[PDB]
Amino acid sequence: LKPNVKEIPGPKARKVIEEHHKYMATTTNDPNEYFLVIERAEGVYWIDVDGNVLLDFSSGIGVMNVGLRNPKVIEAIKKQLDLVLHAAGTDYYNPYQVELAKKLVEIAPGDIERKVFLSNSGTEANEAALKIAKWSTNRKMFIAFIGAFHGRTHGTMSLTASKPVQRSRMFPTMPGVVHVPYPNPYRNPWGIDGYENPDELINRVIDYIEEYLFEHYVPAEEVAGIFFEPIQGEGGYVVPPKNFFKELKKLADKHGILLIDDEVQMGMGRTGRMWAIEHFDIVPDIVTVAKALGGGIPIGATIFRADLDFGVSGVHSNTFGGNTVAAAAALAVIEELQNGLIENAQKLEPLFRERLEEMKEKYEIIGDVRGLGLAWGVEFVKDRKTKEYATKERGEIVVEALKRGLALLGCGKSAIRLIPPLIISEEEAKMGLDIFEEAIKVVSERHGYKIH
Amino acid sequence: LKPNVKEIPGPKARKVIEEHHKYMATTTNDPNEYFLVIERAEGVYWIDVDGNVLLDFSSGIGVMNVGLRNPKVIEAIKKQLDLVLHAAGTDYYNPYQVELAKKLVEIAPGDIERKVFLSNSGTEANEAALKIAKWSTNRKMFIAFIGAFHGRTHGTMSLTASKPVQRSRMFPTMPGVVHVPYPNPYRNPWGIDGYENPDELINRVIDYIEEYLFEHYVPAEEVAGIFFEPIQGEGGYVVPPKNFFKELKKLADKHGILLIDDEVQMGMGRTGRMWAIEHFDIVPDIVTVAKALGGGIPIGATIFRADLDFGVSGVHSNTFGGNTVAAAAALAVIEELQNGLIENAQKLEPLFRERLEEMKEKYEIIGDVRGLGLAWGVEFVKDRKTKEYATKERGEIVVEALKRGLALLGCGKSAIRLIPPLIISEEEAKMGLDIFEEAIKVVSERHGYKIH
Amino acid sequence: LKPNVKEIPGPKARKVIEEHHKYMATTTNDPNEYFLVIERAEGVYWIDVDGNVLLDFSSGIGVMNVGLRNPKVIEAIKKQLDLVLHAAGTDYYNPYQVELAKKLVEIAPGDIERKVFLSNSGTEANEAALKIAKWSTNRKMFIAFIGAFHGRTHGTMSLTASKPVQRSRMFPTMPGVVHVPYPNPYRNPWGIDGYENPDELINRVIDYIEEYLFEHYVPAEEVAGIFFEPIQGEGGYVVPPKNFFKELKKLADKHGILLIDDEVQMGMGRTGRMWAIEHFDIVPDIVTVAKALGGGIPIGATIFRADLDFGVSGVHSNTFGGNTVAAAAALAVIEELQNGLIENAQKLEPLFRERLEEMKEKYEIIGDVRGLGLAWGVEFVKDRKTKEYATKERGEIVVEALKRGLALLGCGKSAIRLIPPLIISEEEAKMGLDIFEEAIKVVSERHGYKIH
Amino acid sequence: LKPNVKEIPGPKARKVIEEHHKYMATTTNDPNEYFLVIERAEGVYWIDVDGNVLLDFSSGIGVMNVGLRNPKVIEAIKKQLDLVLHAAGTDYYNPYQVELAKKLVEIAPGDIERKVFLSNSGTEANEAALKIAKWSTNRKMFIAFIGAFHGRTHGTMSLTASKPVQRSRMFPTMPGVVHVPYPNPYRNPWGIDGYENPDELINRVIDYIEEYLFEHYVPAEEVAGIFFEPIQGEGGYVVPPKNFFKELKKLADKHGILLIDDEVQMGMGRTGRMWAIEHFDIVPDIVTVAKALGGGIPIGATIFRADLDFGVSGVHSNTFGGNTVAAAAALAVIEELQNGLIENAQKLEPLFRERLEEMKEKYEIIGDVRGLGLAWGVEFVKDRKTKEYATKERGEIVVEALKRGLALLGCGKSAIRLIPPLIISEEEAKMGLDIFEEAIKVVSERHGYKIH
Repeated sequence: LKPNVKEIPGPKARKVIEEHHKYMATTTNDPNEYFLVIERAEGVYWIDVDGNVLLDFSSGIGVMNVGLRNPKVIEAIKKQLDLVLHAAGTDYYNPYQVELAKKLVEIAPGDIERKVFLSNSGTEANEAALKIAKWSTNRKMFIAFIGAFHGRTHGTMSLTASKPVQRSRMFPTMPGVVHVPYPNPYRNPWGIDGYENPDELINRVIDYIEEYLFEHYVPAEEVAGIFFEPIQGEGGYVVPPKNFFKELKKLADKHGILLIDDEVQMGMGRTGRMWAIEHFDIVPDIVTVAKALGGGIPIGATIFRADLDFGVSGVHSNTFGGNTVAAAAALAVIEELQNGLIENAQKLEPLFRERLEEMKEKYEIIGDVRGLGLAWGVEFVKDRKTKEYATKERGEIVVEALKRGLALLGCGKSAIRLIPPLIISEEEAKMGLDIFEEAIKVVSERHGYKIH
Repeated sequence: LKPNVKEIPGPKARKVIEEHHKYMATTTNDPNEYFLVIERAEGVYWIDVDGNVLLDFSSGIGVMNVGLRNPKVIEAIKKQLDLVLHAAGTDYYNPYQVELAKKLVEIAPGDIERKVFLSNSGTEANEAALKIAKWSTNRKMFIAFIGAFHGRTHGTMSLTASKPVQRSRMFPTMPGVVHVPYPNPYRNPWGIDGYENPDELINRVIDYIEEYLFEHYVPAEEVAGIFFEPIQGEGGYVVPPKNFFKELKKLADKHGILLIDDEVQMGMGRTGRMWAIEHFDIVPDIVTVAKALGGGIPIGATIFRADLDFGVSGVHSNTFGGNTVAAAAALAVIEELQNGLIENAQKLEPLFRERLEEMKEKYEIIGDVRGLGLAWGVEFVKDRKTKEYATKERGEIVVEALKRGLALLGCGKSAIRLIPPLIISEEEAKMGLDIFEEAIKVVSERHGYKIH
Repeated sequence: LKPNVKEIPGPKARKVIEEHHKYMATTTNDPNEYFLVIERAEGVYWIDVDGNVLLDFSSGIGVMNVGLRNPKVIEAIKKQLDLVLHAAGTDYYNPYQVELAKKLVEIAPGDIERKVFLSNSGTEANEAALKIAKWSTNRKMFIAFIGAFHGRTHGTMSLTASKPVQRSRMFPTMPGVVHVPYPNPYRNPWGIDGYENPDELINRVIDYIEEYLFEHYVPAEEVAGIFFEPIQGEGGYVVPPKNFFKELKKLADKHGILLIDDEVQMGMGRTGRMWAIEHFDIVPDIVTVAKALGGGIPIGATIFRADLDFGVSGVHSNTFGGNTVAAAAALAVIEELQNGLIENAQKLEPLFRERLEEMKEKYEIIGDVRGLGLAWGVEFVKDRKTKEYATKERGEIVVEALKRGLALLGCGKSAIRLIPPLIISEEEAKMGLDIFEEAIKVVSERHGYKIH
Repeated sequence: LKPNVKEIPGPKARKVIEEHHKYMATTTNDPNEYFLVIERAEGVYWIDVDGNVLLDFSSGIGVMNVGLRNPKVIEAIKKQLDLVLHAAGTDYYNPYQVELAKKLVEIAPGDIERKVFLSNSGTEANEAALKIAKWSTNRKMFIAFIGAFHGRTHGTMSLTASKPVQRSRMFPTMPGVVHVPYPNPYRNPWGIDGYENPDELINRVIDYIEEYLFEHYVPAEEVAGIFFEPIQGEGGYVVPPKNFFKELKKLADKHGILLIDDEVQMGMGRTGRMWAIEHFDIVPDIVTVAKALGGGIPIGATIFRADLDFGVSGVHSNTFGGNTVAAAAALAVIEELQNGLIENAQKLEPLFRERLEEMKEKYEIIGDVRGLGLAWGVEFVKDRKTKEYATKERGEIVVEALKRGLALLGCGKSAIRLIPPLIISEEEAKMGLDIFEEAIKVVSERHGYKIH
């Protein structure tokens, strides 16, 4: 298999797209930007319904970290299908969900005692985090960051702050969430270069919380938790300053506020550590994961300090949680991660950094490149001084990449994420970065952007 | 396989219960009443880790309608694993999710224009229903029923009204839900026998909404939707009067309010119709489904009147929704239902009615029996005039059933649900009803309850 | 002065109504039913701008309990104007507000430790009650009664449940209020005659809270307070069963819930006791008062169990609270009440009961009469079996009373309140009851209602 | 009369303070900082219960703009007491409330058609503004500013953002308020000198709303209104840049958002214009006033664009609104304001500016002086570079002033407000500024602050 695209979308793809629009809700599908109609997957390739072959740099939005169709994950699922599928893990018991809980407790950040709540999704894992934090603290308010994405349910919509259309006509959602700026080193209310001056940006965000919220309208003692992504995903793959979370933990500990680390997109080895927060040297009270954990089977998990447990039965539960097929898949994923795929993320990190910095020196349309392991963001701007979003150009680059056999996703208002499966070879990665660069070159030339 | 239980919980069972308590969150697991530790499943039998064989009357909380390990569902899953598992359903397209959407549109109650939103669970499907209703009506309030169960997320916790421990320290959840009594023919605020006098009970519930809420404190024009279960599940397998939903639809239509039918537990053929609402002769605006739809794989669906669609992209979505493994499982489940299992539930209905009415005549501890198809509730009371809940005895009946090779689940404060897989044979059904009867007889003898 | 009305509204009255519509907000003013345009007041008489003289049975919505222009109140005001008007009650100190606080502590129902918070209105006094209850219990939910009226601010609009137009487009107000039926002996969801069967109605209301709310969706331990009117005012002058509050206090005490008695309309001697709650033999934790307390000057008070006090400075306050003019007026009002006016309301009670029961025997249009002291409600129905509201006829009776020199106010959907100043003589009371009776007779004749 | 203080608090004052603490709620009284116990008032002097005579620079928190005991206001009240006090302005009509509404409409900012809602307080006037804005726009969200004070009721507590103790244990209040930084030229998150660089500060605040709220988590189309003080009162007498409100109005008009101008503290001539907003050249949709309007009698008013009126009766009302005694007082206040007191504010403005800038040059403890007309703020800091709040020193200066016969109030964390009655003479004003300067000198010398 190699990148190989003729007409896209081809005739079979256009039929599926039309039927999708007829039968399915209007969501985030884009027939104009994301006309990829997947029939099968093999290693790091999609094969579309018209037989187009595309190298994958999206991992299906950071889910297929272990490969699009990993054989160790498939064999574990098949073995589990021969035994049992659903055992009602929240009314009855089974050993499968317990084996996964023990492993998640073992791989959690830091050396503190943990327990686990299993669910079906990242939004469920984050709703469970809200409940655990309210029950255990008996406090009801939360702080979250502008640009954050935590899910689309009534509790998590209040945490989420990436695009206002996510909230359209939904007010009221769960009351009690206040938002402050993320320490985004490229874009922040202070105009601070957070790469050159990380401490000044860290200090402005901490001071915003302490001086602007705590000293005026948010009683610090009534805040149950601070929700954060360790790198903002949907908000643009924004990597905050290395010392930010240590300072945030000082502020949280002073007031008895929990730290809730959303790893739904950046966990399961994406950043060359099991948990992205491992790069920032703090131990969060709660960690949420989903997506990649199940290697293609829906699963969520909420990993928490053991003393935060619900003190009485019946406060929280679900039906499908501890699904035995998801559990089997997840144990296989974690084994693949610990035995080679995380090391692969570490090995390819310098290739991404080197190639994306080379691209930033050459192509004026690139405002910023940022990343860790195999999580990279490239943000496009109309002018490097104004940092005006190049939204149209960003969309055109995604389309020019797809026409050349590379599947990319947008993030934020004018960025692209590069998140190839962790099984990707050095050669496959170079092939993708080459296609990406050709897409940037074409859209630059079209619009008269400087090429140096 | 036949029912065959020695020591339960056995040594291997005791060790998994101990480990589950150590690593997992406190949810609804009961070491004293639900010590069933499942290792595998065959036909309608659970095989525990100690080799105990139990006839299943639980369907794993109404998920395993097509059987505990259905070969056609498993074949569809293994075939889909050879193609692709996750294809980012909401960013990219795939024909598997569209084929499920087309089938769900077709099988929806009534014959009106429908679209479908796919998710990962019942609570997600109900959260999607709230969002669709708010967006489409531009109204924010909802009416739900006392005794309701709709899920445990911030939106659905406001709808749910079954046990207050479900809400412990969770306030505030989503604002704008008002609750009114369900037309529970055995227990209601008017003391109406709603079996003998269904119309009186219907009129009291409708009059409570119209006179008590609309004429005083709930502006009818600001209500987006009335959420209901066509039979209350977690609240006790409570079957409302046949004409109730026709009267509720007349009220809703007068004020432009949506009817939202939660079929998460009672749908997918459980009542001898594809949808339980079919017994009530109305066409709901929104239908929510999960559990049995995925035949053991996590899936949810929200089927809605097509003109309610979200006008704009990005108001709702998810990562896992449209999961191709869950879509293949669901198409296989629906084919199994339509090719004999729904007819089997209709055929077995009169056996359940006859045997449970015989048990009510004989065992004074039985206050009420009720059901449709293969959904039955038996409620236990200390006295038939006071209807004081026999909660202790209810748990003992479940325990004795287990000791005799029958897996049962409690519902409400003192009821048991009988929900065997729809593939159960007449002989397997008679065997489980005989075991149920022995468990009632044993606990009646033990406590001095009359046996007539 | 005697009742003496020619053309009403006269020319000067019509011009003020026109100007009011031009410059003022649309509130509850009625040009067709309440065309009384007051220029001055003397004793128990209103003198309109056209020189029409009307006997007052309105007390200006229960504010003018001590008379429309009480000389002792006016002398206290003029004396205070020679000293100081406003002294910033909550930043600086002044002896006038403290002397009122000491008197309110003394006259509070029962003999427990009390403190007082002073404000400017009923709605402010009830908002203060919510804050005191939330702070002191650290609980956030409240129970209120259908038909309640507690004010029109964001906190009190959640408590109020009288007319839905009070809440039109206001959602969301303060979250956490749940409503249950009032023990209205004439109209309740059980169809109980609560005059003949008070205990049955009490038990249905208590059982609705305990079984329907506490056992299903309202955690009893999270409820700060139950708000009630001892007689519902705006909701129809509805007098509950004598033993109701004793039963409500037993329920509240079992769960550590505060009882909050709203005396804004029924206090300051209106029922022939200083507080209406005195007829029910309980001691509320919080009592709210306004209206008659200031004898025509804006004032509110929240009298509370002293250990509920705010622990820290700055949780609540206001600018105008403790206003020295309002404090002088209030001390004068209380002295007038204690020196004969409360005794006068007790003396006139049997005259009102006798004459209204005679009117009920004679005029079929009267569905119900009810009252205590000088607080009476008369509810008009189209038919005594259906109890359909006679809303049109109710308004016509008010209009005909006005044409004959009696000022009346509607309450609820089809009732009239009789609330004459407490200084009214037996002869003035007989005169107003005779006019009321003629207005009922005229509107009965006009519409063909039976007269027995 | 002249400043004349012996012992303060003296023996009569200490008795009142002790009784206040025994009988009254814990609010914002300070026996340590504000031991002023007022017995009477004469011109611009308080006379305390021990006969101490103090020049007033507090106007009783900006209420006594027309003098502590104005004879024209007292004569109008007395004349009204001879006619009627309360006429139930929201059920019946009277000419007195209508005369005040017409005048308020005439003196409103700009030349647009207005209507008026009368209430009893500033918090009531602002709750009415919330209701008018929700009803008329059918939108439910609001923006307010950090440092803002709009009142302590459930709706206005959500708008208020000055001290967190104001909200302690009150969550949830009315949902839907988001807060952004005020363009405070001395203290802001950007470190901008808003005196030297006003446009840069204006632009940061506008960009915070547009880029940080509108482009991320607040749908601009769902915002009913932006609440602002034209000068923040309780937050420190912060005067924003002259062009800020013009830019805010551009943003509001683009999105159909109302501008709500809270003049409760800065209106009724305080700033040398009837309305403080008149200095900033915009016409707000709604203006709220209270305090000073009634010259010592409780009153509130909400003045709004006439097309925002409630389209149906019964949405909003009160009992005491249109109180005839308050209305008489208010017309007298406005006549005094238009015929000499506003001109006096204009005449004394340069004296305050000159004396306070002289004090800032001499006393290093002064960080900032700011003001308009007879509204002045002086902020004290421990160091002019850190701007660390000198809270203790600020309290000591208030006490040293009181000991020398000047009544001052604190504002913000370390500021003092100078708000003498608008009748103050040039000589009286110089006497006050001299005492203030002596208090600053004493506290400077005590703590070793530089005197230049």
